[PDB]
Amino acid sequence: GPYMLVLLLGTGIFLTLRLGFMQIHTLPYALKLAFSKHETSEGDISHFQALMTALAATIGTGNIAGVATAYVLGGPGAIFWMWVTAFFGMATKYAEAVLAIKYRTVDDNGEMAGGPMYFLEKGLPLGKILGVAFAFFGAFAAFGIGNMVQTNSVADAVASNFGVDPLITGFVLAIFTAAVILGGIKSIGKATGIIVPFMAVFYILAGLVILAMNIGYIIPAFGTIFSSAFNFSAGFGALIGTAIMWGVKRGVFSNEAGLGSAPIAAAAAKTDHPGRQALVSMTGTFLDTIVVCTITGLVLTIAGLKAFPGLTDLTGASLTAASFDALMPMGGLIVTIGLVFFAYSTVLGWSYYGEKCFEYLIGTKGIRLYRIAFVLVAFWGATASLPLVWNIADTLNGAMAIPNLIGLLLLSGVVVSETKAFNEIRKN
Amino acid sequence: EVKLEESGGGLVQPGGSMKLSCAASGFTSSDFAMDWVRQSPEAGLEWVAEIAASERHYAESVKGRFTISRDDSKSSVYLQMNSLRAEDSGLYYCTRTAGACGQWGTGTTVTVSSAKTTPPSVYPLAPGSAAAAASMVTLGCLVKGYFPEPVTVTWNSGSLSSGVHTFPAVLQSDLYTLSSSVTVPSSTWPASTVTCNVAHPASSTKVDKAIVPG
Amino acid sequence: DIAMTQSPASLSASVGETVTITCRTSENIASALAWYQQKQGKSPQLLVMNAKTLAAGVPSRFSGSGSGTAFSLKINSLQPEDFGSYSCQHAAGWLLTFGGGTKLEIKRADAAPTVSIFPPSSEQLTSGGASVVCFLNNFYPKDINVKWKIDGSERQNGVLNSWTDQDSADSTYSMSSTLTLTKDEYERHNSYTCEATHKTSTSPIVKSFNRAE
Repeated sequence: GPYMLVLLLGTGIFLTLRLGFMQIHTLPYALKLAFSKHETSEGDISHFQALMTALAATIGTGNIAGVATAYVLGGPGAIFWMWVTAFFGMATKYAEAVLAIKYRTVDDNGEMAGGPMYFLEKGLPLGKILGVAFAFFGAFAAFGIGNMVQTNSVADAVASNFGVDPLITGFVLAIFTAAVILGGIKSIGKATGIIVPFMAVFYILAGLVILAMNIGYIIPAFGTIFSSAFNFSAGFGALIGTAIMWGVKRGVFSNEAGLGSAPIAAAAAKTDHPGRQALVSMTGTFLDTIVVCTITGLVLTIAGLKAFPGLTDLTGASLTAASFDALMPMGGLIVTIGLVFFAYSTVLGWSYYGEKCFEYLIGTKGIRLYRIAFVLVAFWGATASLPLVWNIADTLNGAMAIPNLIGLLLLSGVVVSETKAFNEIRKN
Repeated sequence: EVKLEESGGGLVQPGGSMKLSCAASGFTSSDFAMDWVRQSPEAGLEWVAEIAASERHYAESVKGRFTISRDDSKSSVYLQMNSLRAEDSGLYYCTRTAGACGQWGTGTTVTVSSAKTTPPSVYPLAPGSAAAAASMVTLGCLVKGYFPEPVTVTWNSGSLSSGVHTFPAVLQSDLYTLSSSVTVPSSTWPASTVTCNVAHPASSTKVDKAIVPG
Repeated sequence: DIAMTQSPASLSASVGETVTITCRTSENIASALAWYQQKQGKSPQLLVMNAKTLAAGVPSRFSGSGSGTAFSLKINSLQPEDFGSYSCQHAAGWLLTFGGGTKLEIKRADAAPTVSIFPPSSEQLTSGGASVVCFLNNFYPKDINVKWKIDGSERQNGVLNSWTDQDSADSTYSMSSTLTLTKDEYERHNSYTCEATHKTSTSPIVKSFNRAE
C-alpha cells in the first residue's frame, strides 16, 4: 500500500546523507550546464534537449490540478511537503540518472535505451527479474500518468470553459501527438525543446504577475503554508493522513521523484560521463515543484486568503483557473491554455518513457505498436469516462516504484564511487 | 443566491422509465461537478450519480439502469432512469460535489409502484351523541383509500390553523389512509360551521365535508 | 463499500443541555467526514465539513472532531431549533456513503393525552365499511399504549396507528389509532372502546361509545 511512499521518501533521506547534501551546491553549476550553449559525445540529442524532453514529461496536469487536489484535501500545508518531496527527491533523481550510465543502445539506429530495467540487469544477479518487472509495470504505467490522466483532464477542462469540445479536443491532441512522436525521440527533442520553455515562461509570468499585484498577501500565504503542515492541533501526528500524505502523494506525481521513469530521457543525452547529464536531470524536480508547482500553490492559497465566492467547492483544475481568473483579468483562459500544453508535453515525453521500457520486453519489433497505441489511447482518454483515473494511476506508479528504489538503495555504493569520479574531473 | 430546482418526479410503474431535471442558477454550472443524492421514504440518503462535464460515476446499485447527463448551455443537470425498481422510490436531490455536499436542491419525488391512482373518500368525524360536553370539542376528517401520496388538508380554507393535527398517511395494501383533527371551543360548534378541505392533486379531486353532529 | 454506523440511533435532549453524537466507520477515512442536519420538508443542511472545519452561517455551538476510526459531533447548549435528524457523510472516493441517521428530539414535562373517539360516518357505512377513530393529542412522552376493546373483548389486529413528528411549539406528540372493519362486522357488536395507557396515570384513559344510540 502507501508504505512505498515512506520507502520512496526514505531513499531521498538516505542518498542525501550518503551524497552529503550534494543537491544544494551542485545546483547552480547544473543549472548553467543545463542551459549552456554548444556538445556531441555518444548521444541521441543535446543535454538541453534531454532536459526539455524529461521536463515535458515531468510538467503536466499534476502541476495544474494535482496541486489543487492536494491543496483542498491536504490543506495549504501540503505544498511544503510537496517541497520536501522534491528537495530530498533531487538526490533520488540524480541517482536515477547516474545509474543510467549502465545503458546499452538498441538496434534500429542508435536510439539508445537506458533506464532502471537496465540497472537491474547490471545489479547483483535477481536483478534480471526486477528489470523485466520494471519494464512490465512502466510499459503499462505510461498510459496512466503519462497519457490518460493528462488527456482526460484537458478534455473535460476545455469542455467546461469553452464547451464546443466533445471529442474534438481529443482528436486534435491525437494528431499533434502522432506528428511529433512519429520522428522518434530525435523529433521529440526538437518539439519539446521549443514547447517546454514557452510553456513554462507563459505560466510562471502570470503567477509572478499575480504576486506583483498582491505583494502584501505573499508572506502570509507562505505563513499559512508553514503554520499548517506543522499544525498538530488535531490528532497525534494525524496530519500525516491530511497534509503530509496528500503532499507526498501528489508531490511525487508532479515532479516524479522515486518512480524510475525520469532517466528514460537522460540516457539519450550526448554525455561525457554520467555526472555530466545526471546534474542536468537533477534539475527536473527543481523546475517542477519548487518553481512551477510553487507558483500554482501560491495562487491557490492567495485565493483562499482572499474571500471570493463559490470557489470553496471546486474540483481541481477548475479551482486553479477560477483562482487565477479571480486575481487576473484573463487568468481563467491562461490556465486552461497552459493545461493544454502542460498535458500535451507530458504525452510526448512519457511516450518515449514507455517506448524504451516496452522495447525491453519485445525489442524494436513492436515499437510501432506502442506509438499507435499511445496515439489511440490518447484519443480514447479524452472521450472515455475515467473519473478516478488518478487513483489507478498512482497504483501503477507505485508498482513501478518498488523495484527501482531497491536498486538505488543497493547501488548507492556504485554512484557514490561514480560521483567521486566526476567531481574529481570538476576541479580541472 | 444559488438556485437548484429539481423537477420531473412522478409515479411510474416497475420497469418503466423517466428522466429528472435540475434547473440551476446563481452560479456557473460548467465549472462545478454535480451529484444526485436520493432519500428513501425512511430517511435513507443514498448517493446515485456523479458528473463533472465529461465523465461520470455510478453506484453499483443502479449501474446500467441510470444515465446522468448535463447541458451547461441550458444550465441544467439531468438524471435518466430506466428499468426502474421498487427500491428506486425516494426524493431525488440535486447537488454540487467536491468533498462535502454544500449546496443542495429542492428535491423531487419518485414513486415506483404498480398500484393504480385512486381518489380518496373523505368521511367526517363527529363525536357521539353522549359526548361529555367538555369546554373544548374535537372534530375530525378521515381521508381514506387514496393513491398515490400526497394529500393536502386544511380546515375552513385555512381560517382554522391553530389546534389542527393532520396525521401522516399510513399505507395498507396499495392504498393510503389519513386523518386530521381540529379542536375548537364548544361555543363555536355547531354554532359556527367547521369544514374539511381535502385535495388530491394526482386525481384532480377537491372535496369539502361539513362536520355535522349526530 | 464503507459502512458508517451512527449512535445513538435516537436521543432526546432536555433543552439547554449538551449532547454528543457519534459516527463510526468500517475503515480509516482520514479527515474526510462531513456532518449534516435535516428537518422535516427540507434538504440536509451542512453543519461541519472535513471532520472539524466549520461551515459559515452555522452557529458556534456545533463542533466536530476526530479522525480515522473515531468521529463525534458535539452540540453545546441545545435549543428547540436543533430538532431533526443528523447524518454523517464521508469523502473517501466518489461513492460517498451516509450514516443511518440520528434522531434528535426534545424533552418536556410529562403531559397526559386528550383522548377523543369517533364512530363510523354515515357515508362510510352506506359505502360498505366502518372505521372507528381514536385521537390522542398533545401528550408527552411518545411511549404510549392504545388498546381496543370491542364489547369488552380486546381486539389485537385490524388497527392502524399513525404518529406525528414532535410538535414545534410545545414539544408534545400526538397519534391517531384507526380500527377498520366492514359494515357487517361493525354492526355485529354494541360497544367500541379506546383505552389509552400512559405513564402520566396509573389508571388508563377510557373513551368509548355504543352503536345503539
